[PDB]
Amino acid sequence: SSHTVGPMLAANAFLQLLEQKNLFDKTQRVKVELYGSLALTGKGHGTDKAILNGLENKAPESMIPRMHEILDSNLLNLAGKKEIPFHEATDFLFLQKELLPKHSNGMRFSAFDGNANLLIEQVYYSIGGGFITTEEDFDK
Ligand SMILES: [Mg+2]
Repeated sequence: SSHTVGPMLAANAFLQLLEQKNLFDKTQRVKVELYGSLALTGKGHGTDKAILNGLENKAPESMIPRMHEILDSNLLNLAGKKEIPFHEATDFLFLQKELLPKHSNGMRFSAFDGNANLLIEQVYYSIGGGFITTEEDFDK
């Protein structure tokens, strides 16, 4: 909308951040948290498929079967590239009762190594329809 386009672009951006930071090779787990209006959409209403496909390097410019295969296999093909365990129950959260502060359409991406250590987290907002911004760039 973007409850699909912006979320997908944020996933693409997160992937590029992992490369820019040389944290991709260390990443063994990712977690996505949805807030406000994105969270209120709920499971299987676009935003989840948009993000999971975007974390596999699909760009807005098939999505629902592929979501199904990621959930069935518990493997996310990160960036192309590298298969990691993925468990929806712990790794993809719809936080319908919370808001990030700049805006309703908030999302947080996190990458962990194999020892449970947080490597990086990044907040993006989908700001409509279809642009994204980091938390840090929001006010500019
Ligand atoms: Mg499964």
